[PDB]
Amino acid sequence: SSLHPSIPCPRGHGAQKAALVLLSACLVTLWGLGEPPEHTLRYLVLHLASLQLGLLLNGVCSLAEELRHIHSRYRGSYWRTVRACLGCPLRRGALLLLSIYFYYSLPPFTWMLALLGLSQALNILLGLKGLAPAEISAVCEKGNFNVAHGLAWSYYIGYLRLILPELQARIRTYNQHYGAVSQRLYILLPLDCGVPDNLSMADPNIRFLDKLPQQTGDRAGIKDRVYSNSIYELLENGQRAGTCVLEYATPLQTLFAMSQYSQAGFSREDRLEQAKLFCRTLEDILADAPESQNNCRLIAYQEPSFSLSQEVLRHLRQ
Amino acid sequence: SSLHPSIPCPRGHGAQKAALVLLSACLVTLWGLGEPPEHTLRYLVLHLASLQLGLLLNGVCSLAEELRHIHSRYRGSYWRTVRACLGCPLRRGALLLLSIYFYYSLPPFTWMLALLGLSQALNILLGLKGLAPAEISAVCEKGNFNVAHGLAWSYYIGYLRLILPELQARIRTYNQHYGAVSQRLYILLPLDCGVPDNLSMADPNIRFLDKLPQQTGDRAGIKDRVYSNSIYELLENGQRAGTCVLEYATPLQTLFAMSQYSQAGFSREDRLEQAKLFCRTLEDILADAPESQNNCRLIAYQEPSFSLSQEVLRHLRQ
Amino acid sequence: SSLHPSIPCPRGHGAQKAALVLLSACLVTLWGLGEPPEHTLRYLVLHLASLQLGLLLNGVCSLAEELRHIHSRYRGSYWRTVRACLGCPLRRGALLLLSIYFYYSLPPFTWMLALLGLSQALNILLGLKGLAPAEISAVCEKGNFNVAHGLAWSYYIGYLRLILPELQARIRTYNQHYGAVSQRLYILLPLDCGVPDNLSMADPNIRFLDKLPQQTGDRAGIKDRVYSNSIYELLENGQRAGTCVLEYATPLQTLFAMSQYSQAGFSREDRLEQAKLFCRTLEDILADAPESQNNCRLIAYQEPSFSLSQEVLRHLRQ
Amino acid sequence: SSLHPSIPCPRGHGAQKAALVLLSACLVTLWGLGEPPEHTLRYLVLHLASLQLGLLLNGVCSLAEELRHIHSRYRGSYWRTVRACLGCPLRRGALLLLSIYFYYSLPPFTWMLALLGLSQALNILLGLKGLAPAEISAVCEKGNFNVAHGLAWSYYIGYLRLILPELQARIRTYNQHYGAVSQRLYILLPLDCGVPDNLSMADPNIRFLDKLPQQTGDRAGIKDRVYSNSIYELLENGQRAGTCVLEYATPLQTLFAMSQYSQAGFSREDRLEQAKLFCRTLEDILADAPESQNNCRLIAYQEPSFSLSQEVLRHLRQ
Ligand SMILES: CCCCCCCC/C=C\CCCCCCCC(=O)OC[C@H](COP(=O)(O)O[C@@H]1[C@H](O)[C@H](OP(=O)(O)O)[C@@H](O)[C@H](OP(=O)(O)O)[C@H]1O)OC(=O)CCCCCCC/C=C\CCCCCCCC
Ligand SMILES: CCCCCCCC/C=C\CCCCCCCC(=O)OC[C@H](COP(=O)(O)O[C@@H]1[C@H](O)[C@H](OP(=O)(O)O)[C@@H](O)[C@H](OP(=O)(O)O)[C@H]1O)OC(=O)CCCCCCC/C=C\CCCCCCCC
Ligand SMILES: Nc1nc(=O)c2ncn([C@@H]3O[C@@H]4COP(=O)(O)O[C@H]5[C@@H](O)[C@H](n6cnc7c(N)ncnc76)O[C@@H]5COP(=O)(O)O[C@@H]3[C@@H]4O)c2[nH]1
Ligand SMILES: Nc1nc(=O)c2ncn([C@@H]3O[C@@H]4COP(=O)(O)O[C@H]5[C@@H](O)[C@H](n6cnc7c(N)ncnc76)O[C@@H]5COP(=O)(O)O[C@@H]3[C@@H]4O)c2[nH]1
Ligand SMILES: CC(C)CCC[C@@H](C)[C@H]1CC[C@H]2[C@@H]3CC=C4C[C@@H](OC(=O)CCC(=O)O)CC[C@]4(C)[C@H]3CC[C@]12C
Ligand SMILES: CC(C)CCC[C@@H](C)[C@H]1CC[C@H]2[C@@H]3CC=C4C[C@@H](OC(=O)CCC(=O)O)CC[C@]4(C)[C@H]3CC[C@]12C
Ligand SMILES: COc1cc(C(=O)O)ccc1NCc1ccc(C2(C(C)(C)C)OCC(C)(C)CO2)cc1
Ligand SMILES: COc1cc(C(=O)O)ccc1NCc1ccc(C2(C(C)(C)C)OCC(C)(C)CO2)cc1
Repeated sequence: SSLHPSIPCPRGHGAQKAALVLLSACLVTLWGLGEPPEHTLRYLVLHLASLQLGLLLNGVCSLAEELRHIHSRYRGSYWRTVRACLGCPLRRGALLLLSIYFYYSLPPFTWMLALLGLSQALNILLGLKGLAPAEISAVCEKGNFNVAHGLAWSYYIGYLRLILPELQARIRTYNQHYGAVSQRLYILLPLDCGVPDNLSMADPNIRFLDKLPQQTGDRAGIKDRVYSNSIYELLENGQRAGTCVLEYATPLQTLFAMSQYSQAGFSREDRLEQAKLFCRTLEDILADAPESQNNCRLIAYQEPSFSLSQEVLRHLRQ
Repeated sequence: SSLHPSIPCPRGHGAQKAALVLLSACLVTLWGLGEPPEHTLRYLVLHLASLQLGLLLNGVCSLAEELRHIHSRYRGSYWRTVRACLGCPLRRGALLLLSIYFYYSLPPFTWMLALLGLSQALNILLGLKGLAPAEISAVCEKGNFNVAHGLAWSYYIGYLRLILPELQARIRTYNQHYGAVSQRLYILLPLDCGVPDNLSMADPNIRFLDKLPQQTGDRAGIKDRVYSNSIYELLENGQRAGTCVLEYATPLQTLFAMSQYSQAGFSREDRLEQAKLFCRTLEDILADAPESQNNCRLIAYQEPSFSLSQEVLRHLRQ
Repeated sequence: SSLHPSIPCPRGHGAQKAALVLLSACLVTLWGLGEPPEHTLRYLVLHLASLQLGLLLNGVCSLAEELRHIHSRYRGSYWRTVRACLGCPLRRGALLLLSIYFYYSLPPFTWMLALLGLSQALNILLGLKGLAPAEISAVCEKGNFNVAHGLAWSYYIGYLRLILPELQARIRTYNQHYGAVSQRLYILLPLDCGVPDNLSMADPNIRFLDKLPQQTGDRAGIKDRVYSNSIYELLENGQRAGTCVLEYATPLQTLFAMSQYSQAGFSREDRLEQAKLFCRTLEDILADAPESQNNCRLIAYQEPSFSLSQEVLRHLRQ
Repeated sequence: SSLHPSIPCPRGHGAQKAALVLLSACLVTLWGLGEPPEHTLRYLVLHLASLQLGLLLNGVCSLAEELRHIHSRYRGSYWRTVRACLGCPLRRGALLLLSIYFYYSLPPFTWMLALLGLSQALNILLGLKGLAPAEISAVCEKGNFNVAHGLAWSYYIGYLRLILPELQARIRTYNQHYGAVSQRLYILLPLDCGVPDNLSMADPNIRFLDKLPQQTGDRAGIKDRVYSNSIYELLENGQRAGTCVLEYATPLQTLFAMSQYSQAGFSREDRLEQAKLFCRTLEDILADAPESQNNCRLIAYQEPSFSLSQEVLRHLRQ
């Protein structure tokens, strides 16, 4: 993650290592207590059986609702709703049968089932089924259940994938008729999601020079949809120090606008997290993208002091 | 919903009602079993205490990993990492104190703790904590952890919010300078996400007529970014029956492309679900949007024969 | 409430009457059970003592926080913080002393205090101190803890109190030089808080004619602050049917804007409730206001079908 | 805070920490009292059951009144009225079922129910359910049930959001057409709410210099509504030391007037608290407002001698 240190790296296997350490410590503790391994095995199996029964009860409770979306969300099939509510029915049934066998056999069952159902219903009604923020974040990053993922893939598929391949040609054509601009598209990634319309307001050293040859193409029923890129001059000590195609990442603006609107259910901490996730996902996409043949550079910064023109000049000279 | 029957409606309280029924049934069962209610209370409290201890152990395991992201996700505060892993530390600490006071004092604590830690470690190591698809979907829709949410908000914020307010003026200008175009933007929402770049390549009856005057505005460091719309003619039995500003929703293309790129981690079924969610979110946004003063229409359709021209004509003649 | 039937009337004494009925029924039930009145009195006094002790504990818990705002919110006085946390200290102390005396005397106390403290701490930590929506609404309306109250009083104090007294003069001056406008200012109160800028868009029968003589006045450091009122023509059957000074209530727009922004913590149901409360409060203000000498009329409507021009014409002719 | 030390900061978790300390102390006390923990659990559960029954009775009493507003506040749905009076009916019903199962079955239910109903009726009839001032303030600030909140959002939405973006242009125009006015709007926030209409009547050193070009725009059915600002000169020891666009915050006047009108139900202490809350809310709004690109300053002051001119000059020379 060379963009900015504030970008979090993907979660690793620290939880599994801590779980292994905990398992070893618990085995050592059980050994020290002197309790026989048979009692430990029996009670552990009973605990796992109770967990499976709770899973079944919660799955039935969730099925009560999911059967209302059977046609809209599950193609009108009960089997798919069951599979979504409680995982694979075969595995769940096997585990439930084993639980019943090893509970009724190993040193009442209807009372235990009633108690577990009462506890599960209490958790459901009191809203105790909530998941911790870290668990939610891990699940979303694993399954890519993030707005930033879609925003990055739309920025690449919709704009970069169609602009980077035909950027050096435009820059050349511009140079032949004029200008000493670089041969890359520079994208600004403010982690604060500011994204002003005119760069001069962000830093008066950014001075617009002129446009590149517009790129026209049919897009989703829009005839001759136009892509335009502006050439900007970076000044140092009052004179010209650079000239480049510079632009802000548009999706970040959307993120900022999603935090303002209440209907979006989007907060400012969520805004920062999703901005950093967008930057990381975009960096990941461009690395394995044949379109980005070194034709683009990403500049991510966290506004503390500094100068945006200085950032661009440092990324240009170096 | 109104866009299409296949659009799922937001989840309700069916699970809570099922939980209440289950709680009543369990209470009746315990009443009929003739067991001491005080024993029932003791064992329910013990079960909840065991759940709290398991939560603590899993939170420690997750903290072992989150502490590696203390400076990138939590701004260097150990309090924030603990809060993310264990929820509100005050509430969890109080629950742990109660669980210890009651388990260590009601009719060995260390052995139970070791067994619970062993079970939690086994669940973590073997990956048994995975949420069911329905639970993940409910969590994502409650917290809006979905790509479609961001895509819809980007479409409204970046395109519609700037186009619709200044749409009637362009239509009037074109009508004075040129046929009888319907004064509304008709947005096509193919749920299959099969968005061709040319409508005439989808259904021959739809034919490109002309283009509205371009709308230019500054956007995120790009000077005079141009938005263009296209007026099409609807050939009913070979004769122009109506004209409208027609276009597909661009974000759906991304959903189709994300389902084609492996690095996106996006499935076809996930693509369809996110398309339906995008349509629902866009409808909700435009319902409360002051910009949509009857300035746009959403046309959601699913191809089972089917003719897009008939859909557009039906939504026009209305 | 002649404005609109949807405007809720102020809460009455239904709760007190229901409480009296409940008290009578409970006395009848106690009489039927045959239990002696002395036991009832003793246990009722003990229950009230427990309630007082819980109040004291919650007050101490709240004091732990309020002492942090002693200087900012309580003028640096501990007595005021105590008075705010637990009401009048004299009454609270007397009730606590009576509780102690009638608990230790009437057929352990430290154990009971420990149990009550545990319960109060559990309620505080688990967030069980929440108040029901109806109770919150009643408390806010009693104490006028509503945004609509302030908005109505600002609309009256800031605009109407300075405009209505000098409205007939402006209308006269306008008529002498021209126009057959009425002699009152008509204010639109959409309960949906739509409030478009141009009335013609709301209903094309509303046609602006010309302005009234602007009213200038120094206001909070603004020299020659200007108040302008627009004259509008109401058409019926294509011809002129009325002419009046017509305008929307500006605060409603703010309410609508408060529901859009997430930082406002304002929902759409809150928007409707506060719009109706604003209308009721404004109606109450004008009735007892010498400034409103029949110089203004309020038109509140709920957009279902109907015509705003028809509403204004009906309020004019009748 | 930064505007003024007297501005209270938002309430934190001090009450929860105090509750946790109290819970620990009560657990230690019960441990030292040598009482059966099972008895402690039984009696705690009984106390919570009694609280739930009291909640049910009070909810019935409040429902008796709310059913009169079923069509004006709850759209004719008895479910909504019940939900408002009793919270989530499913959760409350489950809690009631548990309370009945445990009170009627643990070591007479009807007599306790009658006693609890009698106590609740006595509390309702005698008005003993009044929340303490600190609790009411915390609830109002958590739910933003305050007039100052609406006043601040109206000030930002109606005036600043439309003035600041188009403020530098007017200042530049005046500078070209006329002295060296500071390029920022300086807003005075007198916490005493003593807002005179003329600054020169407050401190002679502040003297009216000129007016900026008027800014006209359509607003809620009013054509060409004009916003005007005034440039003042700051006479330090009789010589112009600085110039700025200065003005009081108009809403504070309303707060002063509301404290003068009896029908407003607004007190002087409430006025001061709401003024401080208004300043805090305005600061928070402008912190995250993209319009405030260093285009305004908030000057909050309290008169203990004191000179406004010195305050303005100090905030200018900075
Ligand atoms: C001495 C001890 C005494 C004990 C005291 C006992 C009684 C005390 C109190 C209260 C009793 C409540 C009476 C209910 C009357 C409603 C009848 C009706 O008629 O209601 C029925 C209603 C049909 O309506 P509907 O057709 O409109 O369906 C709507 C749909 O549900 C919504 O779904 P969702 O809310 O988003 O999940 C959707 O959203 C909405 O649509 P939209 O959003 O557009 O409005 C509509 O479709 O539901 C049902 O049939 C299902 C209910 C049947 C199962 C019951 C749930 C579990 C509860 C209790 C059973 C266990 C027993 C324990 C009871 C605990 C109490 C202590
Ligand atoms: C076999 C059984 C074993 C049992 C297991 C026991 C241990 C298990 C687990 C965890 C132990 C936690 C270690 C805490 C380390 C923090 C030290 C520190 O150093 O923390 C101290 C910290 C000072 O910091 P600070 O100067 O920054 O003050 C901030 C202020 O509080 C914020 O106020 P607020 O949050 O809006 O309320 C404000 O907002 C913020 O400002 P800003 O917002 O700008 O950031 C700052 O001013 O607070 C304090 O001194 C007060 C804390 C002292 C009283 C303790 C609260 C009650 C808790 C426990 C006592 C009962 C015992 C039961 C424990 C239950 C556990 C089972
Ligand atoms: N039908 C249609 N005609 C248009 O002119 C248009 N312009 C934008 N959009 C769509 O609105 C949404 C908002 O775009 P945003 O700028 O926030 O992200 C955009 C933006 O960051 C970038 N991008 C796309 N087109 C341009 C462009 N012409 N110029 C600069 N950047 C662009 O790549 C992202 C995805 O664009 P599309 O995925 O093809 O559809 C967009 C998008 O879904 C349009 N849709
Ligand atoms: N300093 C200053 N100069 C101005 O030109 C100005 N214009 C508005 N405001 C303040 O912004 C806020 C928003 O006003 P809103 O229109 O939403 O409610 C306004 C509006 O409904 C009505 N009103 C006040 N002035 C006018 C006016 N000139 N024209 C029409 N309606 C007006 O009465 C309400 C209270 O106004 P003020 O309480 O005097 O201060 C306002 C207000 O605090 C101004 N403040
Ligand atoms: C863990 C549980 C079982 C017991 C914890 C009890 C206390 C020790 C807690 C309760 C309130 C906590 C405080 C609440 C809020 C803050 C502010 C927080 O802010 C910062 O200074 C850093 C924040 C950041 O960098 O984002 C630092 C931790 C602190 C002092 C916390 C420290 C620990 C406290 C005192
Ligand atoms: C009261 C407690 C103790 C038990 C209640 C259990 C059920 C009978 C509840 C749970 C969910 C409830 C439903 C949830 C939502 C709705 C939608 C609601 O919407 C409307 O049709 C009217 C809404 C309006 O007019 O605003 C009408 C009530 C109803 C059917 C409710 C009826 C009663 C239900 C089934
Ligand atoms: C919203 O409040 C909750 C939040 C959370 C969470 O944050 O996970 C969990 C549970 C919550 N409330 C339900 C509940 C709380 C406490 C108890 C209790 C008693 C106090 C009955 C004596 O039983 C035993 C115990 C040791 C487990 C804890 O104490 C039972 C049930
Ligand atoms: C979100 O959790 C809560 C919500 C609310 C609310 O909304 O009013 C209140 C309480 C909530 N949790 C705390 C809690 C404590 C105890 C019980 C319980 C047992 C489940 C012990 C068996 O004992 C006392 C009881 C019989 C009265 C009900 O059951 C339940 C819950």
